[PDB]
Amino acid sequence: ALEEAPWPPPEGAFVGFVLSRKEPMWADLLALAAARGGRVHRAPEPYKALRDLKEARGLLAKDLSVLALREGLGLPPGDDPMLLAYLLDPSNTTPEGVARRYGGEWTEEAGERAALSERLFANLWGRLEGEERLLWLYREVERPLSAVLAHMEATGVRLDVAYLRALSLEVAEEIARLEAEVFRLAGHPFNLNSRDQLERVLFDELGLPAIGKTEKTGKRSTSAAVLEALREAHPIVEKILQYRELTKLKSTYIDPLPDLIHPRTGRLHTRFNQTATATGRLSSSDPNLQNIPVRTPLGQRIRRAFIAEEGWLLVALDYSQIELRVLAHLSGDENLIRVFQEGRDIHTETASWMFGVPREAVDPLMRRAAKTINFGVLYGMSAHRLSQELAIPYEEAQAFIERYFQSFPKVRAWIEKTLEEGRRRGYVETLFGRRRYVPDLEARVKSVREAAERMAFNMPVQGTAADLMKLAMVKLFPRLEEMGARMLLQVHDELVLEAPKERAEAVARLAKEVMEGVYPLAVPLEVEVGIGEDWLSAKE
DNA sequence: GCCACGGCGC
DNA sequence: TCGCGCCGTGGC
Ligand SMILES: [Mg+2]
Ligand SMILES: [Mg+2]
Repeated sequence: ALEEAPWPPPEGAFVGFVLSRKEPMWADLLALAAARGGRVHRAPEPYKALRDLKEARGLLAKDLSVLALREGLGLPPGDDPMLLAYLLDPSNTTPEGVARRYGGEWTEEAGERAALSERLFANLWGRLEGEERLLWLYREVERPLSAVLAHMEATGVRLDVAYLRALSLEVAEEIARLEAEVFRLAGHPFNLNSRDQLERVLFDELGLPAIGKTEKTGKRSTSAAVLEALREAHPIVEKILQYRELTKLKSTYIDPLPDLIHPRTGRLHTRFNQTATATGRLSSSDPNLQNIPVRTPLGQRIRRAFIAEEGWLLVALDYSQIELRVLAHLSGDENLIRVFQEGRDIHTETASWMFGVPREAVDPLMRRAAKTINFGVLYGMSAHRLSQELAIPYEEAQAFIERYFQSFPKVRAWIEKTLEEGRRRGYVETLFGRRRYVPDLEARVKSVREAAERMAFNMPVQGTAADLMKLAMVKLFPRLEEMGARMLLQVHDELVLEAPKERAEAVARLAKEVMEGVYPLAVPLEVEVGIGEDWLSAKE
């Protein structure tokens, strides 16, 4: 029968819990329960009952750990069947989906969530038997990383609220300028944020050619690609593109941020998820750091809003060209390995191979071509796309791509080898054995198959880079704790720390060493490090 | 409020 | 022709 016993539960019990909202730093803990041997213990008062647990063990353990940290408790996350499920198949991203797939039901009751957690753990543990690489990732990466991510989310980061107000005003003033010019050209006002109203203005009123159509609704598209053709010829088009860029930035990364400053901490608590992506990269939300513009002065001015506490400094560490380094390692291409061992400017050096010239004779446009292919090769960038990117003819783009593979032939071979592995086994894997299933390599529709192919050889590269970072995070954490420093943010191939100004230089030196030495590859791992009062200044 | 949707950032 | 999360729109 359904066994119940009073709170507190025995040691090693799985926990279940219900939040008032999904963000643990912002939620009330409504209910707390634990289960062992299928026997459920329900906490009369959940906040007091947290004190009784030595560990958060169960579904979404990291999230409960974040809320306990907020409350001044140290409840480190342990086993979590979500992490097992994600290793079995990274399409496993939510408790609901995991329950549906492997058994049971994700409900809204803490006791049931606790019992479910225990059953799923045993189930998924059994399904992993013999999978030694995935089990190594669980023990050395996923479980210990969950505790690091709890601390990052709970600690949060200070924002420069005066600066954000100044930036908001500047962007608002530019937006106002552009809409007035658009309304001047259209001869009347309308909602520039409405694609339906803009469609009418551009194509019916102004009579512009309508190239493409929308995916579902079957209307004339007003997308960037469709307007690109019209840009040079029609001023109103250019103004709309500028307008869209600024309003996207404002509404996503300027307007939301102060409301995310918690009343209790005086900090922004970015949420970090380790079971959200197909590749094994971490994701962030509230805000999504990954989608902050990387080019443009505007992306950079968002980062200036992120600041150190008074008396402290931010330390920013970035793995230079890590995906390309991983490609050199996985492919074993001797010439690409030479590019990295010569150890001068990587894109200049890549260009010298491609074009057959001494590095001194590589000009900035040749370098840009190499740099662009060094990014694009990783996912099969088309020659059409390269020709757009470089503003050169299609045939010349094709030639550049072939020049690249001629210099780096084992990269060409590795891509095909990886596709054969995917076709044979149904999955591809990273250096560490993180696995993604790739069923549509067999697809009949060429377009679907070719996207499947691109996802298939890109994942081992991105996923290896992801796990190198996560291992470094695991290794670095205890070394920072003992200096009074901490990790705050992770995005792309970058890690942002906060340290007291007196310890900042030593922390930079320690973190660089830990990151560069995390795992041996056929080429060196290189880390760029900078220190500053704000995140933009710490890029250096 | 819910949803699907276009559009765009990485 | 370069999947997913984000925003605002418009229908209900
Ligand atoms: Mg959509
Ligand atoms: Mg509405």
